[PDB]
Amino acid sequence: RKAKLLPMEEALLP
Amino acid sequence: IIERLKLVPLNQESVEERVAAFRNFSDEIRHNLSEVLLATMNILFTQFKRDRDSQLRSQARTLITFAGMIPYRTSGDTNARLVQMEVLMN
Amino acid sequence: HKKLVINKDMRTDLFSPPN
Amino acid sequence: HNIPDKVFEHLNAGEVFTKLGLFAEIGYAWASIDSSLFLWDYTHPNPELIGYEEATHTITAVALVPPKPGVFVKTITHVLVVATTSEIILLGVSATPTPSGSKSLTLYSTRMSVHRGGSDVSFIVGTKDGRIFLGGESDTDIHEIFYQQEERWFSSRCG
Amino acid sequence: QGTWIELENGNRTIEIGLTTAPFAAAKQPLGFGNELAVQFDQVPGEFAVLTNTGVHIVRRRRLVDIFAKALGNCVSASDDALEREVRKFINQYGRVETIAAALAVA
Amino acid sequence: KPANDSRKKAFDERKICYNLIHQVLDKLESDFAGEPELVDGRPTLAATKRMEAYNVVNDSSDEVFHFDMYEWYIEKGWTDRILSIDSPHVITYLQRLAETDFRHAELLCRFYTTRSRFFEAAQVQTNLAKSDLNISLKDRIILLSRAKGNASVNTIGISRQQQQQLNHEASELLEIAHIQDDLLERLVADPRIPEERKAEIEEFLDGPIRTLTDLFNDYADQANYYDLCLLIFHAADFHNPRTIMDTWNNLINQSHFEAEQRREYWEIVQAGGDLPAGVIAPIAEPPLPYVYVSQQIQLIAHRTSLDSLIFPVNSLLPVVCAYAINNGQDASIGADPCWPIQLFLNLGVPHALMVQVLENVLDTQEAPFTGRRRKLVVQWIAMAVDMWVREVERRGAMAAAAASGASGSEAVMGSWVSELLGRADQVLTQIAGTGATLRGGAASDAEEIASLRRTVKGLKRSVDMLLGGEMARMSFFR
Amino acid sequence: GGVPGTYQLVRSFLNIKLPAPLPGLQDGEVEGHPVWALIYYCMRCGDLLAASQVVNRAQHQLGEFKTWFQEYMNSKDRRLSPATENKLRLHYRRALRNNTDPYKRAVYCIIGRCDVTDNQSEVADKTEDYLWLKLNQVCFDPQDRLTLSQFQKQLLEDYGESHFTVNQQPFLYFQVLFLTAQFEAAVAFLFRMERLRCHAVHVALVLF
Repeated sequence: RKAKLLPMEEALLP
Repeated sequence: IIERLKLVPLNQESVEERVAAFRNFSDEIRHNLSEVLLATMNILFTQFKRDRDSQLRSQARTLITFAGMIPYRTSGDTNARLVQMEVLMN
Repeated sequence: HKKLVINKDMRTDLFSPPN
Repeated sequence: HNIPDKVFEHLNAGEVFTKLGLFAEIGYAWASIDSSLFLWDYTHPNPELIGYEEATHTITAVALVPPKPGVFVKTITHVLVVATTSEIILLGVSATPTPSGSKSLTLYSTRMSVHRGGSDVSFIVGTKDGRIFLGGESDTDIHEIFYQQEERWFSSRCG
Repeated sequence: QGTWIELENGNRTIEIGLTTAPFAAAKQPLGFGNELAVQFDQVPGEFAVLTNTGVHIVRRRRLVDIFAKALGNCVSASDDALEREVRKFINQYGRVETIAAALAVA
Repeated sequence: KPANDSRKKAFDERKICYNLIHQVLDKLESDFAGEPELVDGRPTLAATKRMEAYNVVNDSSDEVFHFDMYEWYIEKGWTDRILSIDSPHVITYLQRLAETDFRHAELLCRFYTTRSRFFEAAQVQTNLAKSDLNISLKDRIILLSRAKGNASVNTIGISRQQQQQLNHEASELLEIAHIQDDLLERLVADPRIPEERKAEIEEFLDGPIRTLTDLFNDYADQANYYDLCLLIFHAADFHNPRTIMDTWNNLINQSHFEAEQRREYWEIVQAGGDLPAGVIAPIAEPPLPYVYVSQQIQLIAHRTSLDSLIFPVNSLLPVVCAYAINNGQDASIGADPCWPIQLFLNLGVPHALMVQVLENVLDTQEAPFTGRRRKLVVQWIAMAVDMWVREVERRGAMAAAAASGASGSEAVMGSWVSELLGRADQVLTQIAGTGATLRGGAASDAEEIASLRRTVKGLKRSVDMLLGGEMARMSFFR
Repeated sequence: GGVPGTYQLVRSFLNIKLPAPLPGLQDGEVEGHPVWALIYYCMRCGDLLAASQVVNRAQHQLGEFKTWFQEYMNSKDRRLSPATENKLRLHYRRALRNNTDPYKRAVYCIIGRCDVTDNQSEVADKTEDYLWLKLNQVCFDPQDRLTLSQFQKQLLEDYGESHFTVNQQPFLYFQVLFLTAQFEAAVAFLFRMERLRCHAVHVALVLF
């Protein structure tokens, strides 16, 4: 299963 | 199943009452007492080869004393086989 | 283990030689 | 802890290049097969494979480094650096511990990447402060990857 | 103190990494390497040995681990069998460290 | 045997004697290899020396000796004689050495089983399978499989609850173990996996059984083995419809591309061309993509038994139907346009649930099921209801023979099925109309649709008759 | 040419040893041979499967014998259940004690281990056919019953060497003693033949 890559928006602040 | 019927005693305390009951049970039942004791013994016999050991040993004894006090069909061959199967347990 | 834990954050690149 | 059978299937399905490595800090191992990467928790008795196959060219190095402070959300515990023959790719990582005692690993995209150039990348190391240094088997040069949160008209997010 | 750990035929070692927190008994060189002092403050170091067939976990053994294991072999022996094993520890670690290990195991 | 102790010397001086005893017995069977145990009836001289020797052995009261002999019998492989001792002494000796070696544990378990102590054997085998001893995955699979069997049968003196709990732990661990074994095998054999990695995979998977999380993340998902991912979601009671369907979608697409590729290679062989370097030709027409896809669905279905959460028919049937349309897996290539429906019916999906879903597909007009392609949706419904009718008719005949009156669970037909066929006729009337006024010229499917109408009417008739009382009078003679 | 199947061999064996049809046979034929002859010589060769195939092609003719035979082939130690064993024996004893089909007689009391006194001399004319006929009739724990101890003792005590060595063929008696577990008798006996001393000493060593 290809790993779900959550978005940049959550990753980097602010 | 055989335990429910309370036909063959398995604890020494029940021997007195079970022995008295045999006297007034239909001869169609007393006839098959020989095969019942052996099957029940062979049942305990098999379960032994698989505390619990004391419990089976105690029940083994019970069947013998019952059969000893009961005059029934083929009591000769049956009472002997019952005693042998109890010796192998120990 | 019969309990699954997905963790795409820090894996090991299956398509590369090792460091 | 044996390598999962699915990794053996991929490894023996390798056309040109394969590689194994360790993320001992978080109890994870990884295997790269050509342009594909697979991570898994080796402490788990029947692990699931975290697959990452976005890469277009052969992977030549992989490493898990600390993040640059004040860049990512606090829940991002590490940065995953994936070097290929064409580019280096940064992925956000969150290795949060689980009730069983083995980190739960989830990956985040970053839009942070740079073209490799002419020098092979076979070694990646990270500093306490998140600095990323690169080297390889082409020469003795040492490169560094910079990255920042803000996009600028005169400067990219990753250099 | 050294030892040889054998890997089976076909095991090619690839990488070895620390799985526990970095060791440190002090914050400066003097005192830094005192394994004895931290026997009960931080778990023994463990190391993941990655091969082409799997990951092997290697664990550092402390004095108390050695002392307990050695005594476990003296359970079935004489009064003089313990004294002999204990004298090995005294000759290496000194009497205080050895008796402190016995207290800890106890 | 505490090292540093000074009884070792005493033990060594006995071991030198015991070894020499091994040589004697060894040379005995050697000297008399081929010699008969009986000649003309009575025993030979070679036989009597065998008995006289082995007598001295069984006549001993040296205990360290008998321990050394049990170990020796095990070594030489003589399960013949050791399992035939009888004595508990050997059982008690094994009970200490069991949690230590696989070979010894197997002997212990063999003793228990012949004594109808199946539960105790299942306990030893299970613990061994969970242990950190050096045991291969396949051996752990055998241990669990045996424990499962032994815990599923009665053992006297032990409660049903205690048996079931063990039988259940063995069943779960065995399921996970088989998954792990499928992975390992596939990964090692995979041409697209670098050798360097395979050795690493073999190290972490050919040992103690791993958690389902690891198997998924570190292996099954990395290598895109979606079928095994699905089996893992099943074994984990994974409640997540969206991920499950995403995995189904990836499995279908992956399989389609692979079938397409194989048919291409074949077409090149039958045309004279050369295949890519290192491509084993196909000496025979491989299956069309929809045939290989449905093969994948069957293999999984049989492995999980349809009662799983990885077979939400309300989501999975529309997706497969979607695939059929969007990839021309229909009459154009010689396939049965109803193949998706056939697939799930044979698989054992109840007829009522099928029609129920198909209704939802027709009402919502989603994804590709729109415009005049609803012609196809109507055809599937016609085929499903037709099979349902046939089923009801046979179950009626069935219950007239073997007599009685019953019918639980099975959904039973309502007026809703009749209404559904009415709407289906309307949809067809609408599609035909739209088709007659298309830009460029009328549609070519005029009679095709006229036929479907007749079929649908026929079915509404039948269904109307059943609903109207012919279903309560099925066990009656006409 | 290839060893043919035990069925086709037996069929190609009946052709020779009975060229013309015996008028006393029963239950018709099967592919040109009496059904009971095929069953006997198939059991004699030891291929019960080949014999059961013969039964399957004569289901209508053989009556209830099918369910009985199918049990014999299943049950180990070549013995039937006491209940079913009783059903067939009484039937045979009822009106088939003297049937004009000797092969029918033989099969029935080979399956039921009955009529131990009747040596079925019509079909078992050789010595090995007798041994085999009886070892299929011995029993283990009162009337119409024979045990190995009785049979082994009955043979040499009543019919000693004299009976089995009149044809001046020594091995015939040896096989009788050896195939009945009387190894010491056979060894001493064969050890007296001055031409077979070597062989009797060694068969003693093997047993030793």
